[PDB]
Amino acid sequence: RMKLMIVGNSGKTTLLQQDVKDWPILVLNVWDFLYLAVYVDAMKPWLSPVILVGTHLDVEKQRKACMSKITKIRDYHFVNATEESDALAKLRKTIINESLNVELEKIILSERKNVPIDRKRLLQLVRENQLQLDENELPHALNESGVLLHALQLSDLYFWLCKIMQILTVPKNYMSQYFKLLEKFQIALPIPSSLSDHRPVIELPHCENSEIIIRLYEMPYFPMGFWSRLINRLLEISPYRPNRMYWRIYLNWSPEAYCLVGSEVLDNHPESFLKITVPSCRKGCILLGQVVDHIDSLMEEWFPGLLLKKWALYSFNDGEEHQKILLDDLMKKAEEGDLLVNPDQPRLTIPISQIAPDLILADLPRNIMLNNDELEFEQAPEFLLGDGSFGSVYRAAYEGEEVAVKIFNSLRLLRQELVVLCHLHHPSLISLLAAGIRPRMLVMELASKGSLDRLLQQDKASLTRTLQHRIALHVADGLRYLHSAMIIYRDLKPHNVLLFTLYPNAAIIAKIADYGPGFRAPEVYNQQADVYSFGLLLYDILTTGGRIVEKLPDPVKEYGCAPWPMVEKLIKQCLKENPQERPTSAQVFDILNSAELVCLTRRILLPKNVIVECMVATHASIWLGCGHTDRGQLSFLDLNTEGYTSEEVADSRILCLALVHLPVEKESWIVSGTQSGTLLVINTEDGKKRHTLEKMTDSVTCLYCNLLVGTADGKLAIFEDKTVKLKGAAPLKILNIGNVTPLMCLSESVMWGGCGTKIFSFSNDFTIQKLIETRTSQLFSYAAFSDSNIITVVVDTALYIAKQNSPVVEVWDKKTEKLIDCVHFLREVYSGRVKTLCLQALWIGTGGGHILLLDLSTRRLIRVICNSVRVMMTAQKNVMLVLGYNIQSCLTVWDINLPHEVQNLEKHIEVRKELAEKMR
Amino acid sequence: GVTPLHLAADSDVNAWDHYGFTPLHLAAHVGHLEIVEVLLKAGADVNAQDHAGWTPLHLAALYGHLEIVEVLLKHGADVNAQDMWGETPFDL
Ligand SMILES: Cc1ccc(C(=O)Nc2ccc(CN3CCN(C)CC3)c(C(F)(F)F)c2)cc1C#Cc1cnc2[nH]ncc2c1
Repeated sequence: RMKLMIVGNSGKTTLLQQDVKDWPILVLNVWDFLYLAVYVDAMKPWLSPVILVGTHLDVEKQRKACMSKITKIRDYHFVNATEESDALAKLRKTIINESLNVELEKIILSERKNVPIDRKRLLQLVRENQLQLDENELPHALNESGVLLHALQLSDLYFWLCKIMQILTVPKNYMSQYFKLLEKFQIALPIPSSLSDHRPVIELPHCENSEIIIRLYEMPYFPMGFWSRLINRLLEISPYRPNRMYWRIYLNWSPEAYCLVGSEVLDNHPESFLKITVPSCRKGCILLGQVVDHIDSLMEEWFPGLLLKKWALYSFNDGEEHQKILLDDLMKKAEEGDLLVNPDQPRLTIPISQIAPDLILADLPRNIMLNNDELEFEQAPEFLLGDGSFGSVYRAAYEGEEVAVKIFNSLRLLRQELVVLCHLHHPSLISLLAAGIRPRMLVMELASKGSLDRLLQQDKASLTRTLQHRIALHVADGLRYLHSAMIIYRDLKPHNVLLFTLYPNAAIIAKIADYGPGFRAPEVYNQQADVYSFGLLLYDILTTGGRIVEKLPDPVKEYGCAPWPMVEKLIKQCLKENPQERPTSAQVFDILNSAELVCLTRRILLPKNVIVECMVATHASIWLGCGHTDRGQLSFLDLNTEGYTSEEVADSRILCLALVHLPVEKESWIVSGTQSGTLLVINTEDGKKRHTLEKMTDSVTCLYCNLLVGTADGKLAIFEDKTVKLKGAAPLKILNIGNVTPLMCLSESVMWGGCGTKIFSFSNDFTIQKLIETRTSQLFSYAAFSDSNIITVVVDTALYIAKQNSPVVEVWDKKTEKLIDCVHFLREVYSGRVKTLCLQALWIGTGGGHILLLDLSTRRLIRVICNSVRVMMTAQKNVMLVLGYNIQSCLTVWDINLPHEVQNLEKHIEVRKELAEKMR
Repeated sequence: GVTPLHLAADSDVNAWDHYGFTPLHLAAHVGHLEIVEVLLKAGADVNAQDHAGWTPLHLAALYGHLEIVEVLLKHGADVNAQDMWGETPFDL
């Protein structure tokens, strides 16, 4: 198959028999709108080869003259008939000779093009096997055949073809797709493109030669669609009332600001002219600069190439004819000085700012034009910044402060960069200081510590966890801002990250720079590629060395960096191969703007279908009591290598765990309290050296080491720490407090405890000192909660106490012997019932997987934070261990700095946002 | 966010509180068998659930009040209903 198109002025379908159709010549698809050129100026915009054919010249020598007018194209044929031409066979033979001189997708397209008016992939999977490439098979595959056409948002799930694109003659998803395509095809504009072809009569502005700037663009040929594209793009023009007149633009905002962008041709001229007429004042020159910038962007992006001449018209005195001078000469004059002097009688002169107010960077923003006196701008070689790795940048001083100077050798690049920069004011974007007019340069603020690339390469020791988070957060902020303004960064690299302050609490740490490969998305752009590049950058921030030293491997395993949960997940989802599955940069920043992202040191998932009821921490390692069966299993989880082991040691479920320490002989014995009431003492060095203490009457529910044993009958048995190693040891004394009322809480700080609904205290003499009844607090929470067992006790100045299956935590003063609602905190920011407490701040682990955080002064909620919590406690870098359930057991190791650091970020972001509020 | 019927159950028939506990739930929770029987005879929702998915049977069998379990079962209750964690009153 092949595509053939009829081009030129005009038989049109009359000569096609020798809008889309099919015709064999080998079968081709013909479109009337190789390429066949029917014969005198419309062929230049069309120029894949074109074949010249006469327009049925049957109306001799005149035909030869007309052919030689343009020819003197691949060949010429005299098909001089509307039908049954003598040379029609010759033309067919020539076309055949010229034409002669994703296969699975092509085969499947026949079934694909069966839509009477997304699901096509299903048709590609029901009746095909290779199409299972899916991601690797549909990167570009249909638009190349003109059937089932698909940054156009309505293209992924969208698939009338070209005849309706019908609007020129005079489903909701289909209508939206048609509107989007018409906007893309430049048939209709979001202000029509075929409005009129005659220039309307214009109003009368100031006509003084000294008052206007005239820029002429001499172009030999008008590219097709040039005027419509220019009309579309000559709309985002601002001097900071657009009385716009449209024709195949009179954009006038004020009597001193207007662009007369028109086209014309003189009688004695065979080429075309594009004229820009602006007022020569402070405001109009900005409009002239913007118009020139837009025209140059149009002729560089849309229509590369095109010999185009640029002239500026100047008059020494009013009332004289305008004299046209090439812009290269004016640029040379502006480089040499600031006056253009008449070669004949050099006494009359005009400043460049009055003639070409875009070569001297004139009318740049008021706070930005460089003052030549204040700045040093000493661009001496070898006085570089970054040893020249940042381009042609050296050091200087603007107003007593060090700055970076970039010399521009060629005015197009400087103006383009300035226009890009003048609308990028963000705390994470390097901000513009000096325009740099006369040396033709650009001066920026200076980062003392070099770029982040240098830091990651060599200075790795000073890069802590909070510094990494701050750098990544600031860069994500910058990328999100760039995409907010529909601006696409090319490739975000560590080299583009400048570090100003290494103080982790500073508002701004990292900035993005672009000083005029491996950090590339699979598809290459689009913002999805930018999110991919940011994922790579965060991979190289979390892994300090990473890929800059030398589908990606897991960062915490390939390089052995400290684990960072909730960042590796972000890297994984950003580096997704499907561009539709990568999160947006806003979402990436929101993921980074997480209180729990920094503090969450470790997250360990235990074997499936395991139940752990209690744990203790050695002082790293953890002992756990498995309760998924009726046998007493003791597990040993190493927090470093995640080496979860387990074994059966008891005949009944292990309910509590404690760790007796004996510095006298350097011993450490874990005591396990089981359901049957057996205290199993095992030396933590080896599991063989084990025995049992005196068996309790009932279940052992709590153990504390000062060794205190709490049973299910309230019989607190006191064991000396040195007699824990004694086999069958009997307690020196037993309080025997309560009844057949479990004693389940024991805390230090005279030390206190809780059994049933009573709180007890006792001193080193080991008898009841204070007894408090906790069922008197039934007017604050109903009896369904107060009358439950007491499961947790903590103490700083008042006893914070938590009861079984109760979302309410009570506070009891230690002196007068007399209220936190977890459901309230959860609802404001899901089971609620309190399962554990811990103290440092107050941490409340509820049954639904939440971990409420409170201060110890006003009980204020900080953060609510696997969907269960079984037990949380401290360990040691002081950290917090939390155990919960999914049943898939869950261990979560946070940094105990969690109450403070998450506050800092809450202020941090805020003050950083303040900077944006000041930058606008 | 509770009604005097809630407090009577502790010490509308299906109105729920912050915890999702309707009078019934609290009656089967504290252990007032007579109150549970009165509530079912008054038109209670023996298939209701709290914010944690528990049913009146769940709380009845969760504390060993098997008489309340029988009273619920005889009054159209479902013995195989599941909670948020999937457990049934038979499991508890
Ligand atoms: C001297 C100098 C001039 C210019 C720039 C600059 O980048 N400008 C700039 C221009 C454009 C853009 C945005 N476009 C949009 C899309 N484009 C496709 C991509 C980007 C950016 C934005 F940033 F927004 F991306 C920055 C930086 C320095 C500098 C410096 C410096 C400062 N401190 C230092 N210390 N050691 C060394 C060192 C060096």
